[PDB]
Amino acid sequence: SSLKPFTYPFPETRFLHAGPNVYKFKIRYGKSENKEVITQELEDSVRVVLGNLDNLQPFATEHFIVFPYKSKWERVSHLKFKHGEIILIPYPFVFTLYVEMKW
Amino acid sequence: TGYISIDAMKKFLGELHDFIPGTSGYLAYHVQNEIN
Repeated sequence: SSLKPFTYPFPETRFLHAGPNVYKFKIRYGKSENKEVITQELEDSVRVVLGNLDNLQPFATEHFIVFPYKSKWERVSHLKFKHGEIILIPYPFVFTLYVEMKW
Repeated sequence: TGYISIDAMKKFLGELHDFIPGTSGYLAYHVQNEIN
């Protein structure tokens, strides 16, 4: 169902094309089964942030607590993104998702 | 005390792709002030 799988243990930076926009996502996992269940869960996490851009709060998934954060994207004017001929519009904020286990 | 369930969080329901430059027609460009 989902798009590309995640580095589970380690930090990663993911660019995402959604509507006419490019989102910069950074994922961090703290003190930490079935690959695509986790993929779908982190994707669901992204979609949630993407649907609450100005209304960020920590949430609980099946396995995790996601604390999304939003920082200015420094030097975005320096970058152009294209999908073939189509200009993609950068959302000029970095989303950092800090993912902990619920326990 | 307790965090909101993802189930109660509204979410973006659209097509969503990894922007991977050099893939699926995707290209990224960095401003320069020198040329070669």
